[PDB]
Amino acid sequence: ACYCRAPACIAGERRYGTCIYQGRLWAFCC
Repeated sequence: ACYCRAPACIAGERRYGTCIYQGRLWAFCC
């Protein structure tokens, strides 16, 4: 499952681009 996270994905997850959330650049993590 994928979630938008800060400041980076939690280890074990892989990043698939970024997500602008509340106007902030976060990581899209699955």
